Amino acid sequence: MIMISILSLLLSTSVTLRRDMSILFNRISIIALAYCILHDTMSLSFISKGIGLHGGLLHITNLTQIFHIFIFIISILILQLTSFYPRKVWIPEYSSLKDIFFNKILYYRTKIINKMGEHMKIIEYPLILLFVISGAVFLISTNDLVSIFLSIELQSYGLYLLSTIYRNSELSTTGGLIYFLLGGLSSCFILLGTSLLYVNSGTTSLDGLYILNSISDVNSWYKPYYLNFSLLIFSIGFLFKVSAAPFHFWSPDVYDAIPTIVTTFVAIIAKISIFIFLLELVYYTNSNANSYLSEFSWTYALLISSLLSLIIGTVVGLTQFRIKRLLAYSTISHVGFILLALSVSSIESTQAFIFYLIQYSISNLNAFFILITIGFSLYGYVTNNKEYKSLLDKNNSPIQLISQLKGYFYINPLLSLSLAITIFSFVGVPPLVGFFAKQMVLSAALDNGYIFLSLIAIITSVIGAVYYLNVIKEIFFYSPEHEVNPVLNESDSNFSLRILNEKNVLIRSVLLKGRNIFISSPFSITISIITNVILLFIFMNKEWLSMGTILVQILFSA
Amino acid sequence: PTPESEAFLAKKPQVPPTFDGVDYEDNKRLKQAQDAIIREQWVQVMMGRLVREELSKCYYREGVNHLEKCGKLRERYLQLLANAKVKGYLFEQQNYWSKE
Amino acid sequence: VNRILFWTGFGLAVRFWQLGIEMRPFFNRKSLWAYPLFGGVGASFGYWLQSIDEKQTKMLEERKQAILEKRARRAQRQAE
Amino acid sequence: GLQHYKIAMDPALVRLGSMISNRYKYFRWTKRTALVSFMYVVVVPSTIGYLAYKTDGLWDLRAKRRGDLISER
Amino acid sequence: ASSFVIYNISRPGPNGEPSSLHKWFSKISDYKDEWETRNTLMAAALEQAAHDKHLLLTAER
Amino acid sequence: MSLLYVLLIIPIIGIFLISTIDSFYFFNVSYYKKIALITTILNLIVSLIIYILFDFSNNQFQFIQENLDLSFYDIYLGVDGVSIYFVLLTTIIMPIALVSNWNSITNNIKSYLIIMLLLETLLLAVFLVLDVLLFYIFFESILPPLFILIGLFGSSNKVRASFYIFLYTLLGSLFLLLSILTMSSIVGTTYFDVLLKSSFEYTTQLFLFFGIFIAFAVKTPVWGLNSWLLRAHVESPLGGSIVLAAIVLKLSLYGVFRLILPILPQASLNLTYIVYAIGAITVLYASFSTLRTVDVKELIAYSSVAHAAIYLMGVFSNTIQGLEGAILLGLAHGFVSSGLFICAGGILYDRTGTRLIYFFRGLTQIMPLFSLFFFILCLGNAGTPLTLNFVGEFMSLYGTLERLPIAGMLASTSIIFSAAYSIYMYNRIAFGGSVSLYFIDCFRDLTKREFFILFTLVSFTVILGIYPSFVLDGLHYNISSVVYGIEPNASYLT
Amino acid sequence: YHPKDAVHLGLKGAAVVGGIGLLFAAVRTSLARKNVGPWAIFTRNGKLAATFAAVGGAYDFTRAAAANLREKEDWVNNGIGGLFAGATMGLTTGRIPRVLGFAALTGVVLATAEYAGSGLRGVFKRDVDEYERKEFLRKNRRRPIEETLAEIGEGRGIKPPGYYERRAQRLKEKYGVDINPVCADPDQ
Ligand SMILES: CCCCCCCCCCCCO[C@@H]1O[C@H](CO)[C@@H](O[C@H]2O[C@H](CO)[C@@H](O)[C@H](O)[C@H]2O)[C@H](O)[C@H]1O
Ligand SMILES: CCCCCCCCCCCCO[C@@H]1O[C@H](CO)[C@@H](O[C@H]2O[C@H](CO)[C@@H](O)[C@H](O)[C@H]2O)[C@H](O)[C@H]1O
Ligand SMILES: CCCCCCCCCCCCO[C@@H]1O[C@H](CO)[C@@H](O[C@H]2O[C@H](CO)[C@@H](O)[C@H](O)[C@H]2O)[C@H](O)[C@H]1O
Repeated sequence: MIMISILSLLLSTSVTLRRDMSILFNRISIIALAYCILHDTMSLSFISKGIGLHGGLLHITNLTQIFHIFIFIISILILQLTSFYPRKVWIPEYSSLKDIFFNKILYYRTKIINKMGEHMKIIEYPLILLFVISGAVFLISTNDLVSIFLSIELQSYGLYLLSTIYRNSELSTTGGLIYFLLGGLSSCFILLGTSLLYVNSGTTSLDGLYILNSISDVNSWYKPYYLNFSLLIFSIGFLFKVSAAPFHFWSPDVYDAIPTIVTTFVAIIAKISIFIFLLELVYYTNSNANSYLSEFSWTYALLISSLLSLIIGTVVGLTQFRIKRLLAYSTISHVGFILLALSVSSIESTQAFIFYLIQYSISNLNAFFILITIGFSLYGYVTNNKEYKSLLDKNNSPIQLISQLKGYFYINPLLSLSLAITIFSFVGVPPLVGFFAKQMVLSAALDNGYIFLSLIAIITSVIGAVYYLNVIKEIFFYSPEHEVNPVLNESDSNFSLRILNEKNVLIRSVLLKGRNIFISSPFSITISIITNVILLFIFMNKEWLSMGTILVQILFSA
Repeated sequence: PTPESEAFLAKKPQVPPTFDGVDYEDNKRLKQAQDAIIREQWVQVMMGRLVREELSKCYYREGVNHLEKCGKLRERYLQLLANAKVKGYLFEQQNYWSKE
Repeated sequence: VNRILFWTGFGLAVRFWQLGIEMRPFFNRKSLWAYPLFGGVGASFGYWLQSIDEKQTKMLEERKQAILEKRARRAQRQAE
Repeated sequence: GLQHYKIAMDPALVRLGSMISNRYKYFRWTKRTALVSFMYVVVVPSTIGYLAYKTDGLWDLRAKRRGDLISER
Repeated sequence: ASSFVIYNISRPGPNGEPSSLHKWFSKISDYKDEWETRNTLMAAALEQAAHDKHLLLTAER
Repeated sequence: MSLLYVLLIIPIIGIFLISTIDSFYFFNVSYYKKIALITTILNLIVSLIIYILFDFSNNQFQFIQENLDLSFYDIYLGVDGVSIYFVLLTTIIMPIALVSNWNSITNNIKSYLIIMLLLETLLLAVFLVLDVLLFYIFFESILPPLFILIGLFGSSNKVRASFYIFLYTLLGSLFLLLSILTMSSIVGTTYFDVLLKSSFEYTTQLFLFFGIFIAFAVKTPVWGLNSWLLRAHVESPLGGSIVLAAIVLKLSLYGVFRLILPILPQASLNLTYIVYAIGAITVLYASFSTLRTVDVKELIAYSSVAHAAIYLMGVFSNTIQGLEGAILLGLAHGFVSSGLFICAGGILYDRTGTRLIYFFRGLTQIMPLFSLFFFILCLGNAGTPLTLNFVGEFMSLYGTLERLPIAGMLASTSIIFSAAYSIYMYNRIAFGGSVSLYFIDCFRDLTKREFFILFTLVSFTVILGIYPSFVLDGLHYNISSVVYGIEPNASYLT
Repeated sequence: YHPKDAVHLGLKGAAVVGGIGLLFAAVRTSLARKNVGPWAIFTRNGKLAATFAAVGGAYDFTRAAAANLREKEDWVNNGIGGLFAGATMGLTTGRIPRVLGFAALTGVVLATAEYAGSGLRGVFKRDVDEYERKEFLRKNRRRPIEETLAEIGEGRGIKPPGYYERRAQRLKEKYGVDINPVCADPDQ
């Protein structure tokens, strides 16, 4: 259904050149992704570690479908950013069912709603995300080396194109260039690793490699040393793609240069597919019998990456003053927790791995929505600060400095507490959801002997909490440098709004000021649903955690 | 003896103050064991309180002659002062000791 | 807690937060229908979570019995 | 917040307090500061701990009479 | 004055025979075995899930 | 529903009402304040209803609700005679905390009231939950609203002060998390009834102790580690300082009766000499530097360190007397420290706008009523008979001595040095010359608001100091289950 | 046990650790922004490689030495080699406080890494039933009185049945005084 969607949307956008026709193609991309959710939802009526499909080149798993649907919904939420205008005009005179359904409002909406804004004009933007999503849901279900390679390239190439799609920004084109040139080298590593697998085993099928590793794991002419050496090169490429230290210098630069709409998608979607794929590979490459094979375990690179990502991600973030560079480093410290849970392969670590990935993808999404909504909010505000004057791409990334968020509590108090509740979840303070994720990862590590890494993790969590509090202190501890626009409320400045009826006859005229312009409902509702999930998880934890306990019960079953 | 008060029935332990032959996964029995040890230790220390109250009256009754007339009370009180302390149950719950 | 109760309230909480983030007034009369709609969606999602709960309980029950056969049957074969 | 009553704030005393509140920014590791920082933090508490270790359960006065000994060990 | 008045009113009496208020008070807060019956059930179930979480988390790979 | 959930929901209902009245009206801030204060009266009303129905010698948790719907994280609310008085102190203190700071907030009044109503929920929870992982959840949920209570309504050095308490309390609490996680993995749950049954091996208990003690030494705090308190308990608003000292300081006092005494007894016994050495040092070094403090509010904060050491040494005595004296001195510090922050941070700082003791002198001449209450509060801080503080110190010191006689003798120096700092501060401000010449104009004496919150707090200290059995009767039976030991002719009966 | 040649092993760390730092100086020269030349790796960045060589040689040698001196193999030696490593780390910066600070920071890590077990490689597997091990430690609620007494000892309020008669013996053996408390009652 994702493939029928790309071809149909491609044919429609191929015969049109109209840019006003982009908002509607993004709405259909949300409806298209809803049919995919109805199909994968109905494909969850079986128990199996896996079923090889399409000649064995693909597999389907209960963990595979759940992640396919999670990917589709995370995609439907980012798509809303390009499917609805940023601000709306609301009056209590037009707020009932009869009005919103049978009456209509007419006013000059162009400058209020930013109708010809950049993010509302690219026509291929809904299509490019759908080709990234396709590579992600193929990588999850790959049973062969070639399939892995062809899927990772389908996802990687579409991420580069998304990062270059603001063609008229020097920043965006620079970032896409850095991403492609460092991403291409990462792909050589992934290709080198798979090639050395087939060239020593004669097979491209993962299950055959799993059995060749299964027969070797027993406590003479053909030692299987290649599997752990091949997979260590192989994981180096996937470590770069998820930006784990040491291969992390690219993410702060690319995530800050490309537009914020885009960095929502690029900074979430690639980790979800890469981390789910690695988990199955770690489970079947385990050495149950302590032999010489486990001394060269490829999982050590993930243990060193996690250790380095915990330190680098929390130390280097202390001196950042740019919010998107700050959030890029915060993601590196979160992959240090995801990577530890993956490295300890136990029933408890996998359940904690599954929870951490889903909840972090959900919460960092709220951190991106809150940032984009605050940027759109300052349309009715003005500032005289000399430093904000010199920022670049002020339209593609409206909020760029952490000092532009000074006194936001004074402008919007609950938007500030949504950003507080989300940031305190990154810190890991109870009763917030992000606590219950780090609790599980630490308990998994302690139960299985990773006491040394746990103490490192809780130390860096104090260090990483320093730069999170600097954001909170900046939004609440000071007075804003942003003042209301004086012209919007001038007493003489009003815009006339006409209430019609079904047969286009005036019902009422109304006089409106800038006080009648608000955030659009798709953004406000999405923020409130996730802030509430983070704040109220302790009262709604059974279905989410039980899904993970059942999923790891099958992967480890028998 | 003094009639046993009505309030002295709802709190009267029904069980010997021990843990021998007490299943710990049976919570009601285990909690009642704990309660039975706590109350014996407390009755023992309140027995000293009452003997000490009698000793006090004997002391003021006899004055100079307290050194000869109140020694039986002295003996009982000095026995309770080393025999009885409220030590809890936590040690007895977590250790089994036998005469052998 | 009751799921139908928590989820109905969760929908009412989501309406209050959305108006607070928009800074629009809570409780204007011509828009009060939103609270019933948000609550009804909270009721419905939760009837769906109760069906999820029921099935997960059967599965975890079965698995804890299967792990109690594997541990049992292995001990049976180790008695030789 | 509330306006307070008029105080002849002393320029001398204000800067004395401003000295104390900011004092720690200027602490240095010298041979003198290490000596005090070593005696108070290590020696004196180590000395107290040693006496606390060697006298633990050494004496009990409970119920002890003449002919019995305070020492329990 | 209030302390002396209330204190004299609430005295039990020569030998037993508590007041109507006293009989009311001890009645409402009886809970003769109601706490013990409820805590015993909860301890049983939380012991049961202590065992069940070991079984599921310690399964053979 | 259980009656222990009503304590939790009322402040939650009160937050809702403060945020939804302006929608029924530009409403006044006076009506914001009345709602929050009424809703803390109701919690106090309910909490006394819970106390009338309590059973002073019952070894089962009381006011429990049978859940029988198990999940991963479920709230279990039980009240016990070792936790009842901590709950009562919380509910008596929080109305005075609101009344004390009634005219001093002046801005963001809704946010101020919503934080305190939030705080009262979380601090009520921490005494009511029946799990040690649940305990940790609420023991650390108080951290975000306190970062904002200090940075929005705090004094000049508020930013560094808010970072200090948050980061120190976050770090210290994450070593307690590792030990709780170990206990749960070994036992399978953290529900109290299943933990107290279980006995850990000595080496494990020696390593769970290192982890629960790192946290509580960070949260007592002991001398080497108290740099957050001397900032947070001073830069904070007056209402923040009352909660922080009276209530938050006791989270670790009550957390030793749950986390250490019943489940790690062999470790507690064999390591007590390390605790006592630390406790003795913080009785001296804190007492020595409370003499040389030129900030009045900082002098009161430093006094709390010396007091907390005496109760920490009491909870590690393995004696019924030092354990009850530790709860009594925790309660005693609650009322008395509250009053001295009301005097320091809420009256002199209201009138002078300074905390430097150099500007004060002879305040008896123009504020006789302030002097009377300031002296009674100062004598309780000095541990003088007829106050509840004296009883708590007498029983705390006795158990410290019976357990390890040398440290109790160095702990008893407090008797001398608490008196020396308390009288010296009182003599410098109320007495000590004439009305100071830095006071350009005269200063009014106590208002009817200032009189009646000091009078209320002082009254609790005296009547509880005359008849401590009001609190001792509940403690005796429940405290009698954290003592570890046997006597030869009284144990192992047949 | 089997003694180990400290000098040999000590050099191995110097080449192993120093070898890596030589690769770091190679990065420094490759990223030099001027025409500094190839031999600059041994002139401009030589001190970078020397400090790695110094730290590597001190650690493995001092640890292997301390292993020989104590006639044991345990987590402790990874400490001693660690302190002498951080000690050499601070010798370069020429500040006395950093010599102690680096040594404390360095040595505490290496002892902590070893005592906690080798985490960065394969953690040791006991190869036993985890369900039995966890379930035994959950239902091991009571212990033999003798077992607890060894760790804590009789006394300090732990007076096991018979403590007085034993105490009589203990005092008689040490002080040499027969215990005979007074009746404290003039009759019988
Ligand atoms: C805020 C978070 C709220 C909760 C979000 C998550 C709720 C949904 C979790 C559902 C997954 C677990 O719940 C359960 O899992 C198993 C295994 O995958 C699946 O179970 C399925 O397979 C079995 C086996 O043949 C079928 O007989 C059964 O009819 C079918 O439902 C379903 O998916 C679901 O019944
Ligand atoms: C308020 C807390 C009080 C308790 C803490 C202090 C208790 C001090 C108790 C001291 C007495 C203990 O018991 C006491 O041991 C000391 C040990 O030297 C003995 O003291 C004696 O020892 C030697 C013999 O070895 C004698 O020659 C010497 O004259 C004398 O010092 C006493 O004969 C004995 O009675
Ligand atoms: C986990 C997150 C951290 C936990 C701690 C949560 C703290 C929450 C604080 C309360 C919520 C915000 O509190 C909010 O403050 C803003 C300040 O602009 C107030 O907003 C109002 O302030 C003043 C009040 O006179 C008005 O003049 C102004 O026009 C208006 O903006 C809101 O009426 C209040 O509700």
